[PDB]
Order: sequence, then structure tokens, then C-alpha cells
Amino acid sequence: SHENSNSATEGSTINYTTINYYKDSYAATAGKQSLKQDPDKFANPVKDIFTEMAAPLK
Amino acid sequence: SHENSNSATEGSTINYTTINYYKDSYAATAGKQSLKQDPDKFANPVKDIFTEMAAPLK
Amino acid sequence: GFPTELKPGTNQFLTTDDGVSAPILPNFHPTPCIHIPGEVRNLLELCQVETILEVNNVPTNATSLMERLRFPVSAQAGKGELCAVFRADPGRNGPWQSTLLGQLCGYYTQWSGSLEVTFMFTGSFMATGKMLIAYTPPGGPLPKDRATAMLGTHVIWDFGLQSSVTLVIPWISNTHYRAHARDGVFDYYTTGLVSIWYQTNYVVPIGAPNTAYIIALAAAQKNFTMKLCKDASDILQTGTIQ
Amino acid sequence: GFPTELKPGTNQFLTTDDGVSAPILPNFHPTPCIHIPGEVRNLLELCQVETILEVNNVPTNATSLMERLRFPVSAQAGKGELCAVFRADPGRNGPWQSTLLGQLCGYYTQWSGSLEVTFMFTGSFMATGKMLIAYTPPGGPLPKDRATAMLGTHVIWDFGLQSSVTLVIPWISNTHYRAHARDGVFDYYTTGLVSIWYQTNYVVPIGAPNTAYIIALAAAQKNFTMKLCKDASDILQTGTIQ
Amino acid sequence: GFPTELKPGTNQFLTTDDGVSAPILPNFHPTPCIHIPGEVRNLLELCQV
Amino acid sequence: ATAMLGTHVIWDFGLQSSVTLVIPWISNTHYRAHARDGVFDYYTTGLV
Amino acid sequence: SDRVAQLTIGNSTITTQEAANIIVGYGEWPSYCSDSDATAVDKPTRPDVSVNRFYTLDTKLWEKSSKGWYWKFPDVLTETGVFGQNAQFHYLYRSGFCIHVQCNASKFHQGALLVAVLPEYVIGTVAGGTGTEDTHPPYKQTQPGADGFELQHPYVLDAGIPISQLTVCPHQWINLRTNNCATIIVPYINALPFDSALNHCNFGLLVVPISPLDYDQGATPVIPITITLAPMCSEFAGLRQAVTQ
Amino acid sequence: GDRVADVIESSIGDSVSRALTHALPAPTGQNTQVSSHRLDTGKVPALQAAEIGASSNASDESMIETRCVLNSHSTAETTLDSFFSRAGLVGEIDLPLKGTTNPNGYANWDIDITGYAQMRRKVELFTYMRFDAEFTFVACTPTGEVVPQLLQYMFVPPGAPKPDSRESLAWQTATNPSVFVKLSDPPAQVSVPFMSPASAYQWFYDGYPTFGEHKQEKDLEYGACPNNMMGTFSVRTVGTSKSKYPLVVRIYMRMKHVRAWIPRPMRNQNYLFKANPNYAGNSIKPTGASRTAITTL
Amino acid sequence: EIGASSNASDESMIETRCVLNSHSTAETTLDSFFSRAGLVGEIDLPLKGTTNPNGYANWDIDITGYAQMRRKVELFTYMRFDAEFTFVACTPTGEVVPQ
Amino acid sequence: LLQYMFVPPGAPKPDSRESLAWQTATNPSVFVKLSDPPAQVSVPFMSPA
Ligand SMILES: C[C@H](CCOc1ccc(I)cc1)CCN1CCN(c2ccncc2)C1=O
Ligand SMILES: C[C@H](CCOc1ccc(I)cc1)CCN1CCN(c2ccncc2)C1=O
Ligand code: NA
Ligand code: NA
Ligand code: NA
Ligand code: NA
Ligand code: NA
Ligand code: NA
Repeated sequence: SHENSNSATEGSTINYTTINYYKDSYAATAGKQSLKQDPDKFANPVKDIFTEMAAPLK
Repeated sequence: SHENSNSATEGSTINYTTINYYKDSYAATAGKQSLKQDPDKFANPVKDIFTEMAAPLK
Repeated sequence: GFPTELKPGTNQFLTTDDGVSAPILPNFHPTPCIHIPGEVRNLLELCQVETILEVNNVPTNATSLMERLRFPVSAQAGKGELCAVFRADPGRNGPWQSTLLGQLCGYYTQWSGSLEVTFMFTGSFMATGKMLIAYTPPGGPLPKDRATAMLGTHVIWDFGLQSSVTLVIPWISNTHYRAHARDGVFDYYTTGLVSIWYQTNYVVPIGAPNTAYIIALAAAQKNFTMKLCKDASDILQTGTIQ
Repeated sequence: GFPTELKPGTNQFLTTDDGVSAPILPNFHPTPCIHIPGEVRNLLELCQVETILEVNNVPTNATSLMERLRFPVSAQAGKGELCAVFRADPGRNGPWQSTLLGQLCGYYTQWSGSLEVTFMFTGSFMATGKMLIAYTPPGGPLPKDRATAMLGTHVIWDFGLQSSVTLVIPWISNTHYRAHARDGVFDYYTTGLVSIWYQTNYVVPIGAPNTAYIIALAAAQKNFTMKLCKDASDILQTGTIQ
Repeated sequence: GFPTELKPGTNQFLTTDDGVSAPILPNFHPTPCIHIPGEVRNLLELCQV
Repeated sequence: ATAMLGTHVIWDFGLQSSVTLVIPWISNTHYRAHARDGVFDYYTTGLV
Repeated sequence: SDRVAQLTIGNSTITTQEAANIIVGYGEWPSYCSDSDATAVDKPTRPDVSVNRFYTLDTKLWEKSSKGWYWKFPDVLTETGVFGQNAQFHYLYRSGFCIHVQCNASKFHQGALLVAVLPEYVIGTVAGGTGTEDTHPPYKQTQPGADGFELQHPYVLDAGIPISQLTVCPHQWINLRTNNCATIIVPYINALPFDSALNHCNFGLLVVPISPLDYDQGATPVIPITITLAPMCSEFAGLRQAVTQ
Repeated sequence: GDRVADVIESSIGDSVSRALTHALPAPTGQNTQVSSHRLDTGKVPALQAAEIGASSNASDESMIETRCVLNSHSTAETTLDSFFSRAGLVGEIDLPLKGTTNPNGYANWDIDITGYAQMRRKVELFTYMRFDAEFTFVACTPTGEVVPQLLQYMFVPPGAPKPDSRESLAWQTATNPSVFVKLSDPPAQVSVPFMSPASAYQWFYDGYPTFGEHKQEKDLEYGACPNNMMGTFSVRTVGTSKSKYPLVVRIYMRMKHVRAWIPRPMRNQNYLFKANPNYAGNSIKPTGASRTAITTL
Repeated sequence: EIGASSNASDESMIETRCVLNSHSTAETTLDSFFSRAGLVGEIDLPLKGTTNPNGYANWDIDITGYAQMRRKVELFTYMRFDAEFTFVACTPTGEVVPQ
Repeated sequence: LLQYMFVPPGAPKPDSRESLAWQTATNPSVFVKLSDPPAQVSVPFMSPA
């Protein structure tokens, strides 16, 4: 469709597949999100990454 | 669609993108207008335009 | 018939809903539109037009209302004295309410952009002077003196053939948009203060008035936009309009 | 009009129904989204972050609450004595309720995956010791002694420069998913037991504390997933929140 | 809105009607189906026993 | 707190017994003459 | 090789021979505001070396009964060196931070401090004990300045949330038998590109002992904990007279 | 022009925020690979150093002999939209006949969803959130009865005149969006966009909304951020005379198109007030169940 | 005096940085501003009354009896447009009856 | 007007007509009037088996 781009997610690293009938995108459904993940951002935010095999304190 | 042209905006410098189900165009939605503007018409309706850098009274 | 199923919202009437409705007059063609001067396409076009800013908003009796349109300047004692002050908040009660920008602003919840105020000196041709017009961004209290005012954004105006000077109130906010500021937690969106000082002095020779006035004209810059349409704070009707 | 026919469900409001609804503000564009650090895309990302497991969940008076965050070890009598025990059930009342994994877990009816608990020894540098940490899969009662515990999945931890050791609680279930286990027929979904024993002994020289503590940090492995969204068991509100 | 007109049958609940109904759990994926012996596809299979 | 506002080094005792403080050349003149109490304190290097 | 380290920025250099690597919060380095995220139009001032350097603001004493402390950023620096001045003269400010918490002892002492950074660390009150009085924390408790402030109820971080889950935030531990410092680098965190260094504290630094400090009679009983921090990529805008608050 | 070397080589101005981690696709749980006994020196996966600040990297394969397992379990139900896009109660508005609250046939509700624990605890898991929403309004009498009453809901954005009565001129609603519906109709439902002046709403704001001294009497404003205050929601019975029936309006919110940043610990003490994290000091309870001894279940 | 607004811009009055402005101008178009339903007429049909106690009423099509709407349109001298009219009826208490 | 709510194993079962659990922030609920046609929804295969 040729609608406005007022969705709160317009321009997200994860694309959505939604349904809409009005001219404003934020009225659309929630749809399906893309299944990407980045655990390391929170679980391993270390500068100099350390291997599993090796001892963490070299 | 093949409808009548009774919209109050028929033949405007700004084209519209609308939705309709009846044979009379004025029943259509408001749609999206085109985003053109002409501030100078009101803010600077001078015959001999004067530069910014220069002094307005030459 | 075709299997359908009604969802919530059914039968409701939303005043801003942009839908289709049956036409009462089928095959009716409106009167053709001839050419008419001054067509406006966007309210922003109107926001760039300067209107008179009532900096001097103190007189209230009917007979002195026209005095709000202009404030004075006059020979001083060379002590960098203060001439006038006002908040730069465009959608706030005060001087800005006299401008078309301020009124149109009242129909929108949030705004963003730089503003500009052009001051026109209407004294005699023989009158000279230099003024310091400053804009104090948020957090800065009303400058106690010229030295303090001078630390912010400002312009030093010199009277001459060019009767006017333009103070730009550049957009300096933390948020991309500001909502209408007012006393309270919403003072968070305040734009700042504008103060006018005497840089030199209003000098005039023998034979010319010792007092002249300045007319302020304000409007918005081309980076100004508004959003989240709302009803204005005023409703100009007491009882029923007959 | 076009022939339609309403089906059951008409007019109902399903809280999880993902439908379309009319927009209140036409042509409204939201404030652009700048870059902000730490965006999270999936709750599973949070489940892989270790949080403190309150293995020592016995003290209850306000002044001793911080003691739940750590349990002790100390010089023994070399009889392979028991140090501590706890169920591995992540979505069960107990030690796991202190972890973010345990709390997020409460918003899902079923889970699946291997868990991991990392133990960090916080004694003095001169303190040494070896511990036996075992995981007893379902059906195995609380090991009466170290010899019995040793028959299941376990790790023998040696204190040294590396302060921590990780016990993996591998996914060993009959069903692909487990629902939150609790006393009763739902103990069918129990994960098992974790017991900690002294393999050798907490040895220390003259001059160093005879008692040190261990901090447990738990989270989930990368094969962990949850499903069948549900409301958490707790509702943190007594009367109305004013 | 789009011109519609309700026909008889509207609002009725037919126990054998094979229609569409809103899902209560969006994005929910069921437990995978492993192999299980003795799957029956048609009652007629049982009638021959 | 006041000392910390200038050039400094935070030394941690460990296997490396030593640490080096560099007193970078920060003068107004290209050369300094021997400084002493008086007008010649003009060439003073500073304090450690 | 991961135990030794040197941090040099500005005219300041830090050393450590018992480190435990470095944490870069949320996986990203501090960066200056881009021309697309920005909104303020005036040209910013980026002092660089005169403000992005290590400042050593405070020292607390770790005791067998300490509860823990917290500092708010950039509150702690608003009155120090050239950074403070820029934060006072300007309406808008943004920057990152390199935090280095120091605490050494002996190979015979024991204890573990949790050092974390919690964005938008809003403080709550005990509500008069019974929870009927809607009290509020005073300015001296919300923005404690450089002296920081002591936690009243660490278990709930004086805000009704479990400290047991604080590890979900950028953090490090100072386990005496292992290291003598924590180092966390933090990028600018806010829903806006710039903000007031005075009215808004982007995050709080928490130093709480989870495993109690201990030692035998005769060992040095005075175990200090010092806080050193360096702003990074400092940017200021909206100039005018100095304002302290 | 730039000539001195230190200027040419400086990094002052780099707007490209270097990232150390990147998101990978993970539609299903990770599989388990086969593994065997390992009797090595130098290799030590089980040993970690929690002090570093990172979670353990030790995996099942490296701690025990594992078989191969093809994991097809989905990760779809744990996405932000899957979690939040579920309508929940966030407001209740009473319009009684004979009462102490709103006995005038109209009511003004400040748009704040923090008056309800369930919903509140969920969103407070994140510091910043940007999203659109779908609001549903369920109305009826206090017994849950449906009566032929017409109502008007109106959104009054900050700065618009708040109706002061059932007959206020503000109900002319020439610019504000309004919804007219009967209690007999199905629940009204509309879509709302992301309206903050900020790039995202935030459930926590550690600061003050204005400059100046922050004396005792103004501490009510600590933590108040205008960027979260979207306005007022007004409701009235549509008539110049009082309604014949007492009414109740329940407001449900279902977020959609959600984005969140900076996760936080989850509330573990009962909520007391909307505006803050205040907790009852005399009743600080543990996060969970307790037992008699650490060596007993 | 010339009659035009100032042409002075931010760039020429102070040292500015670069700012990529993506703020939309869509909500200030004429349709965006006016295409919002507002009250323009009220018609009473009372039983026992002084006005229309005969069960019918004639209303002159004029929308200037209501301030909010009126002030908006009076910002312009001439206006050409189509319109959507909505009629909300009920008793004076806001009750719905089978009429 | 009635409210139907699905309380999965582990979710708080309402103990009264005024229970907080009816806030239904995560559980699926259906609000419908006895005057409306029968409520109807689709349910997936939810066993762990
Ligand atoms: C989704 C709502 C805005 C809803 O706006 C409308 C607007 C019109 C209509 I009709 C219905 C709803 C905002 C919820 N938020 C934003 C953040 N916030 C908040 C509350 C308390 N403390 C911090 C933030 C809060 O309550
Ligand atoms: C849009 C309305 C016409 C509506 O016409 C119909 C026709 C049929 C139906 I059913 C509903 C409405 C005209 C409004 N106008 C045109 C200008 N105008 C007016 C009023 C007072 N003074 C100057 C102009 C004024 O009130
Ligand atoms: Na129609
Ligand atoms: Na219609
Ligand atoms: Na028909
Ligand atoms: Na709808
Ligand atoms: Na039919
Ligand atoms: Na259905």
C-alpha cells in the first residue's frame, strides 16, 4: 500500500510483516518480528574476549 | 475506478491519493495531500527581491 | 452470505477517522474553481510571516491597548541599563500571544525549530544608538546585568539607514520537540529568555524627541514544524452565539 | 450492499487478538528514533545473563537479607561433609526466584533447555580446597552422602587463580518441554537436585580466615527456550496504587 | 465503510460449521511431533480388523 | 584532590617493582635557565 | 597479559597489575553525536584533553559491616576541573565515561565488591515505614555529589528492586583474592542526544560488598576504596552564564 | 585549513559508535553436538573468572559426553511484541450517580499506566521503550450490566482545555480526537502512535524537570519527566442532564511495534505509588520463598 | 518597512553545526488541520416545550454558532471543500430509545 | 458482560470476582456480552508431549 510511515518501528534492524487498512502505518497489526539476537551485548561485553578452553585470567 | 469528477479539489496543483466505493469522487477519503509550500507568497511578496548579505535599502 | 465477524470499534464514531461515506447528491458536479490569489497550502507558510509581538503587554484599559504594540527607548545614564525582557516560549501566555505564530501554535501540542524576532526602530532620523539583544538558553536566570546577558547568544544592534535588526533564537533544546511550556514540570520545555540592553545610549541632537519606540515583529525560521494537532486553549464564546 | 453473514466471535474482545484499529491522529509522524545503547530484541538474550542465586535462602529479617546472596565453606573434619543443596527447578519457589531467569521464567508456562550455575569463591588467596558439585536427575532422592551424589552428573572444583567453576545442569527430561514444577502431580516436571560436598577440605594457613563465602551465579544455556506466555504468579500490589 | 448487507444465518452457531476463529496465543509453536507407531488415518482402516 | 588535577600516574604495587613518572617539558620558553628564589623562579619547572 | 594494564587519557595514566579485563557497557564505545541524531543547531565545543581525563574524586573505607555506596553521573564531576566549568556554562552536555574503582589488600584478606553501572538510577524512600506516607528523597540523596551516599537497604538498592539481579547491568567484581580493581567503559545513555548535566543523572555507580571483608587481628584493617573516572567524547552546547543548579 | 599534526590525526568528531557485538539469527534453540571424553592439560572450560563481568562460556558438550540433538524449539514467543502485545488493564474510571468522586457525569483521567501492578512490572523491566498502542474501552454499570447510554471519550493533549463539566465547551472537540459510542456497542478501540518529544518513553528518570533549588516542598517533582506525560483522557455522558445510570470505564492497552533498551532488575517489593519506586520499609520481604536450613529442602 | 519578513538565517547569525532535520510537515496541511469532525449544530425536539413541541424542526445550515469550529475556518477568507456530516441523536440524558 | 480468562498452569487462579488476576496483562481473556453471539476462539496443541 501507499501509506504514511508513522509506525514506532519505522527503520528497525528487524523487518516486520504486517496488515493494515488505514493510511497511517501505526494502525497496522503487530505482525511477525525477525528472530535475531545478541546475547553477548549483555552476557559478554568484554573488550579482549577470552576463549572457553583457556583460563580466563591469562 | 471509473467515477465522476465531483471532488472539490478536482484539478489542484497538489495531487491526492484517496479511497472510494461510490460513483461520486467527493465521497472519497481525505487521503494524503502533496507537501508543497510557497512561503514567499506571503512572507516576501516584493517586486525587486533583495539579498540577505546586502543591505535591504540600496 | 460471505462469512464475516465484527471486531471491537464496530459502530463507534471517531471524529478524526478518515473514511468513506455515501454521497447525498449523485452525479452532482460542483461549480468550477476559478483562479484566486493567495492560496495557502500549509499552515507553516503562515508561520514564516512576521506579526507584531506585544513585548509591552502591560496596559489593559481599552484606550491604551495600541500601546502594547510598541515599547520605548530613550536617553539614559550610560550604565548599560535594561530596556526590556520576555520569555522566548512561543506557545506560552505572554507577548507571543499577539503573533499569528503564537495563535497557530496553540493548535499543536509540540513544536520544533528556530524563531526570529526583528526589531524596527521608529525614532527620528537624527537619533542614533547601539543595543545589546540577548537570548539566554534554558537554566540561565534573568540576567542581572548586561555583563551576564552578554554571555549568551546575542546581537549588537546599530541604528542607521537600516531601521531593523533580526535576533535569531536558534533551536537549542535537549528534546527534538518541545511541548507548550508553562509554570510547573512543563517548564522543562521552556525555550529561554530574551533581554534588551543599552550597549551605548540613545543619542539625539537639539530639536529631536528624547523618546522613540521600537516595534517587534516575530515569526519562525524554515526549520520550524509542529505536530500532534490539538484544540486551542481559548474558546471565544460565553453563552450561545445567536 | 454486498452479502455478508456474521459468525460466532462477532463483537467479542480478545486481549491477545492482533488486529487493526483506526488511528486517532492522521498524518502524525513520531519523533525520530536516535541511537540508544543496549537494545534488547528477545527475552532469551536476558536469560543468558547470570544473576545471583540465593542458595542460602534462610535469613528473613531485614538486617540479614544480604546474607542470602552467599553461603559459606570452612575447615572441616575430612569426612566428605555436605555443604549445601537446592532443587534445580528454575521456575519453582526457592533459590531460583532471586535470578532474572527465574523471574522471566514466571511469564511462561513451559521451558526447555540446559541451565548453568557458576560458583565464585571469595575467600583469601591463601585458601585452597576441592569441592564436589553434583546434579541428580529426577528420581534420585537427596543423596545421603558424597558417595551417592558422585554417581550422577558432577564437577570437581579446585580452588586457584580461577575463582570460579561452572556446573552445567544438562537438559535431561522425558518431555521436550517442562512446565513449572511444584509439589503434587506437577513434580513430574521436576528438574532434579544440586548438592555440594567437600571433596578434600578448606585448608588455610596461620593468619587467614577459617571461613569464606561462595557466590552462585545462574543463567541458561543457548538451547534454552520458553513458550505459552502467562501471567507471573506474583502481583506486587495490595490495595490501589495511588 | 464498504457497503455490506447481512443475510440469514447471521449470528447462528452451527456445530459442524468449519470456519476460522481468532487464535488465543499468537506466535505460539507447538511441541514437535515425534514418530509414534500405529497412526490411523481413516476409520475404515479399523473396520477391516 | 587538588594534586590529581595535573599530570599524574597511579602506581600499583606488584611483580613490577617500579613505575615511571614523566615530567613532560611544559615551558613557555624553549629553554629554561637554572631556577632559584627570586625573578629566576620564572624558569621553575614545577612540583612533584 | 589480561591481568596487567595501563589507561592513558589526557594528562593522566593509570596502572594495575591485578586486573580482570575491561568491560565495555552494552557492547559499545562512546561516540560523539552524529549530525542526524542531533537537533540543537549551535556548533558544539569539544574541549578534548582538558576535560576527558582521569579525575580521582573520592575514597571510602571498606569495613566488616559496610553496606555499600552509590554516586551519580555526571553529578560527581559538575564541580571539578574544566569539565565542571563546561557543564555549568553550558545547557547541553553529553559524554561517556571510563570508571576505574580501586581497592587493594593482601593475599590474606578476603571479600568481594560488586561494581555496577545502573542507568536512570531513581531512588525511592521507605515511605514512612508503613508505606502510607508518600515521602520523597531530598536533593542531597538523589544527587549526593562527589561524596556519594550510603545505601540504606542494599538488598533492594533503596529502590524496591533486587540487587541479586544487578548483574544484568555492565559490571565487574573486585574479589580480593583475584583483582584490585574494576574497569567499566560507558557510552552515553539517554533517549535524547544531549541533556543537562545538572538536572539529569544518566546513571549511577554502585559499589556494594556482597561477600563481607574479613581478616585476622594484626593485618592492616584500613582497606580503602577509591573512585577514579574519566569523561569520554565530551560535547557541550547552549552557552551562557555559569549555573550550579 | 588544518595544519598541526595533533589536529589532523585526532578522532574528535567520530560519530560512528564502534560496536563489539552483532545480532545473529536464532529462530530455534541451539542444537547439541556429539562429544567424547577429553583428558587434556591447558584446556579448562569449567574454570571461569566471574570477576571479569561476563557469564560462563562453558557448554554442555565440554562438561559431559553428549549425544546429538536437533533442537527445533522456537524462540518466537519471547520477542518483545510477543511478550507485550497482550491487552491488560491500565485504568479504571468511575462515573457514579450519587458519589464523592465524579457525581457530575464526567471525569478526567491522567494518562499514566502505573496504577496497575501486572502491567507495570512488565514494562519496568526496561528503562526505555518506544511503541505504538491499541486502546480498548470497556464500559458498563457496576454490576456489569449493559444500558442504553451514549458516551463521549476525548483525548486532551497537554495544553488543550480540560473539560470542567459535562456541558463544557471543550466537548465541541473541533480539533481533539473524540469517540462517541454506546454501552450497547462493542468496546471502542483505536490505534495510538508514539507521541513523546523524546525518542522513547522512559519508566525511570533520575533527575528533576527544572532548574533551581530543589527544596523539600518541590521533591514531589524528582523523577517527573514531561516526555512521559501525554495528556488527559476525558469521558462524559452525552447530555445536558444527569445520566440515569452509574457507569464504569475500564481501559485496556495493547502495545505493538515495540522496541526496548537497557534492561533492569525486576520489582520485588509491592508497589505503593504511581509516581515513584517508594516501598514499605517495615515490610522489606525477600524476593522469594525461604527455608529452615541450607542443607535441607 | 519593505513589507517582507527577515531573510536572516541561523547560519548567518551564529556558528552552527550540521543538523539533518527529518521532522515532518505533514500534520500542518489544510486537510490535516480541518478534517476533524466538530460540533456545528444542535437541534432540540422536546415534548412539552417553547421551541419545537411539534415533533419536527428546521435548521438553517450555518456553522457559525460554535466558537471552536468558527475560529478555525475564519483564519481564511475563501474556502472550497467537500464535507462529511455525522448526526448523533439521543434523549437529553444521553439515553438511546427506539425512535 | 462477562470475562473469560485462560489461566495456564502456574498463573494465579482468581479467588474472587474482584481478584487482581483479572488485570489479565499476559493471560488471554475474552470480554463479551450474553447478548452477543457465542464467543469463539482457536486453541493450539499445547502439551509438553
Ligand atoms: C501509551 C500511553 C499514551 C496513551 O495515549 C493515549 C492517547 C489517546 C488515547 I484515545 C488513548 C491513549 C503512555 C504510557 N506511558 C508512557 C510512559 N509513562 C510513564 C508513566 C509513569 N512514569 C513514567 C512514564 C506512561 O504511562
Ligand atoms: C458545509 C455547509 C453546507 C452543508 O450542506 C449540507 C447539505 C445537506 C446535508 I444532509 C448536510 C449539509 C456550508 C457551511 N458554510 C458555507 C459558508 N458558510 C457561511 C456561514 C456564515 N457566514 C458565511 C458563510 C457556512 O456556514
Ligand atoms: Na456513510
Ligand atoms: Na461512513
Ligand atoms: Na440493499
Ligand atoms: Na478500530
Ligand atoms: Na445464508
Ligand atoms: Na473467532
